[PDB]
Amino acid sequence: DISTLPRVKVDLVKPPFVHAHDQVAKTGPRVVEFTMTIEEKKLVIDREGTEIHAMTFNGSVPGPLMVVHENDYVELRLINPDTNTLLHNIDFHAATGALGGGALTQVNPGEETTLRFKATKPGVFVYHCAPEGMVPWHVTSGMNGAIMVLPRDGLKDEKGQPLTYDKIYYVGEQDFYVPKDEAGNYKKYETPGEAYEDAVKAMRTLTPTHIVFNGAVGALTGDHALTAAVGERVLVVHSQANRDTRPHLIGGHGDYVWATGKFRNPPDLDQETWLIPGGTAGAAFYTFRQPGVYAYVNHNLIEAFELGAAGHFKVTGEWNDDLMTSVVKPASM
Amino acid sequence: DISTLPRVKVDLVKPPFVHAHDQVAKTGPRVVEFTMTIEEKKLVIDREGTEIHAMTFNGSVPGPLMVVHENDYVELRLINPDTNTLLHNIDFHAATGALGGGALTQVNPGEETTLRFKATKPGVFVYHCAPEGMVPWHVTSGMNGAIMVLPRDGLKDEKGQPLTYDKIYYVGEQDFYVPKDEAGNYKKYETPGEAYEDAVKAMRTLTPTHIVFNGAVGALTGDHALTAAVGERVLVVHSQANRDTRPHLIGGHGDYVWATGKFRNPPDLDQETWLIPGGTAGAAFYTFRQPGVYAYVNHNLIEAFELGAAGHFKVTGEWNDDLMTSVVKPASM
Amino acid sequence: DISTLPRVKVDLVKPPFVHAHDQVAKTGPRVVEFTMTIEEKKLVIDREGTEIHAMTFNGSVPGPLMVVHENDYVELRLINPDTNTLLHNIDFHAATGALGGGALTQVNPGEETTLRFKATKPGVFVYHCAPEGMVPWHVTSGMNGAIMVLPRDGLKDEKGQPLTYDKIYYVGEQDFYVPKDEAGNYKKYETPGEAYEDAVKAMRTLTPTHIVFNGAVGALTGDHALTAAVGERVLVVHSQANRDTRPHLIGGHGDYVWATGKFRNPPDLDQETWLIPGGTAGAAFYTFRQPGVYAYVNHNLIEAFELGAAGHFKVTGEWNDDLMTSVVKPASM
Ligand SMILES: [Cu+2]
Ligand SMILES: [Cu+2]
Ligand SMILES: [Cu+2]
Ligand SMILES: [Cu+2]
Ligand SMILES: [Cu+2]
Ligand SMILES: [Cu+2]
Repeated sequence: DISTLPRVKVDLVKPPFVHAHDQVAKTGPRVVEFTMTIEEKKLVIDREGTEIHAMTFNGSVPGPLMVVHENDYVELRLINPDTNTLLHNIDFHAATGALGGGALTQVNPGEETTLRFKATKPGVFVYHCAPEGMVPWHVTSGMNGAIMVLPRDGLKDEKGQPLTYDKIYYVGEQDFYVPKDEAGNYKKYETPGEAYEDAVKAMRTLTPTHIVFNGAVGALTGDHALTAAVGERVLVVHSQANRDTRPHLIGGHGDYVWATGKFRNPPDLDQETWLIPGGTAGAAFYTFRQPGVYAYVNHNLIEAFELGAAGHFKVTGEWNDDLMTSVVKPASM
Repeated sequence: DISTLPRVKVDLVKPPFVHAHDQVAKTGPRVVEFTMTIEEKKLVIDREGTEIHAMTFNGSVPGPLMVVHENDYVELRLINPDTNTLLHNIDFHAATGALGGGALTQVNPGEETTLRFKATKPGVFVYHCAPEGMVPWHVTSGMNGAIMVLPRDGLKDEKGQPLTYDKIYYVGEQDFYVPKDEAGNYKKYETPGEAYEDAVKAMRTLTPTHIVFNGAVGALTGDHALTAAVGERVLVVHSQANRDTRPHLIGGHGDYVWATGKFRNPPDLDQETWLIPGGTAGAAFYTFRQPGVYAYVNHNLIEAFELGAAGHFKVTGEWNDDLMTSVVKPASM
Repeated sequence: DISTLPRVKVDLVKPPFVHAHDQVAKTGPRVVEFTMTIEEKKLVIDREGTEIHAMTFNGSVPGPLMVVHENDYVELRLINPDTNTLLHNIDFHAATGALGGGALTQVNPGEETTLRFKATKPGVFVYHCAPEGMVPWHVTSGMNGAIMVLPRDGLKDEKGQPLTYDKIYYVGEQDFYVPKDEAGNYKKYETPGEAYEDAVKAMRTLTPTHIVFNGAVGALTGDHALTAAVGERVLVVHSQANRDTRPHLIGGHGDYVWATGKFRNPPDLDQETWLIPGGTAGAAFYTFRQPGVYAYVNHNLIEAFELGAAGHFKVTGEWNDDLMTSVVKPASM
């Protein structure tokens, strides 16, 4: 049976970008093959030069977004090169059995493995490393991403009418817990293992030191802001593998939102802000109507503006005065 | 076009009360005009006399609830008198473009401005101050309120049948982060600017020192409890601009609840408790069936009973023994 | 009227197990009688021997799950024996009036009382102790449980088709706040009253020291794991009386989930993780398709793996290679 199915290999891209795919399936079920390489590396996460030992899927935080269709088979080749120091694995919330695949994918440095699972449920799911005994440490070190399982006939609104996006971006939100000394300065370590003991004490406080989008404070700002034009329909996938978040598009809305990200449920309409539970991926669809800069944020404003959970969208087009206008510009009373 | 529309001026009232309005629109689209004055002031928030420098819209925490209908135009005149010390602005989650209006409304002390926006989506939304670089500080100092955009034909249940409330109250929940000395006593400052540096460190802990309804511990209790009678349908609008909350009416339920507050979605039925994400306003409708005192609370009971998130409802009418009755009054075994 | 109704007495069982009942009602409305005895006792909650003074309903944390049908009358006899030291009461979120029954059930040691209330709304609700002035202290000491009010015709899916479970388990999640000394070691006390003052300071930090299922770290693991077989439909009721949680079944899904637990609402489909607000009970239905061990967890992985919020399910049956298979077992590159 599987023997007889067609197979296509897909090369992943760096977040916030997503690999090429079809919204509405043009072929029947296939075996979609992906390859990911584990990369343990130093990453500076803020302006002051704070550095951490990140554990990544393909060198990025978050790992890349995989896109398949309902009932396709996902075949993943996972490589943990000998240059790494730790054992890793992968658990797909999209999969059924063996701890999402975690129990079948344990690889020490120098090993690789190939897992296959059937994508039976449509929606966006989280995938993350989960080694027995060090689960939270690997997850909060940036070792998580997401996979989107699109219905074979694309997305639909609450009335069952088609929703087609022109652009899609993937925003992975990460909570970090950097160990501190007595005065409050962040610690620095030589290898991941040296950090271990302190990492555990830092996590138990339940208070992140940083909460960032795409691995660093300011990662999606300035020259890296997400782009769009007035009239374009944009799908924004957002994941949080360990902690709750509440996305909000400043100056806009989530016209159609699947906060818990499962496509067999009708979406929520006109959301100002929505709650994505830790350990979940959600998706919001919106059509831009005004040009300018928009701030995309986690709406606990301290987490957004003090801790790093903020990104930008710079949109082009003509301003619509019917929607909004300054009647009297700021001036002396 | 707008030139030709009728205009009505509306005078706002102090929360928990709401200005007069029609549920079902009796006229066509209008330009609804409001005026708000910014007031920086000292406020004692608890029993022990803890004082803070509140930044308010119209002198209250939360700012007043504005009520309009879908497709009306909201025209707001914002005044920042010369007696204030800081720059402020306003961002409406209900609006489209320019950061909800934040980028078009920056006024220094002594200035005013007039913004107009079209209310295209029905529901309850949050509005708040959001000056570049000091967003969380202004929001957590009480500078936020809400606006309700009612469908032109009023509220409806999941089956599309009309829901008419007899009373409406607005509950604004506020998380405060008062700076403390080494022993844990709260600090006091002369002006808002003197507090700034410490405020930022207090917020980063992510742990509020107080969480209150209507600006103070006990604000909605005793002589200030909300009132109703058995048989009255009450709509309770609740907002939280920065942090999640989970409202609950002790001894009652939320018969119809729009937890994320957007009226084009059918409401959730018979809720015991519901989650309102930080940066959102929600609404719950209930019909009183029993008389007596009810406690309205944020259901993290530590936040409610230790931190200040608790209010009362005292309802009049006849007791119904079919619903509840004490068969054997407390007595010695 | 009530005089004329039939009455059945039901003996409760220890969580995670549930007392015998009918899903679809075979008789008409009845007066269902229950008896609960309050038990103040020492409980060691972790591996290191940390001990607390738990306040329980029937000797367990959580208290037992009561199951009735919509429109039955619940008659509870509550006994607070003279061996206890504190005043207690009970508030049912399922009931209407008198603070859920809290104001009608105050019993000092040596007293008992009998309350009756009509179960007008279907769903799973939380019930908990709530004495004026010490509400959070009694709740966070383990004094809470849940009650399920089933529709007279059983559970249904979003299309109104019947959902019948073969097994049902009750998982009560508890956040504990154990006082610590300067070095971080947990304190020990002789009686509940001796703990009081310190308990209040510990709770105000808003950071639990332990978050457990069924009263202790590891309570639902090893020889106590929940059991099932491939093909069995399992309903898992989960409650959290004070704090938000986000359940997740590792290696599985929530096929039908009522996150806020009210049965008149259609369930959410294919959830990976769902949010249950503090002060609420929810229910998830799932059909096992793969054998093996599954970890049932609160998906903030620090709370799950560091703090104690983790349990197991060991399921029997044949492995399905179509759903999942290891194509290449972990080996040297
Ligand atoms: Cu790993
Ligand atoms: Cu997971
Ligand atoms: Cu301001
Ligand atoms: Cu905002
Ligand atoms: Cu008690
Ligand atoms: Cu309660």
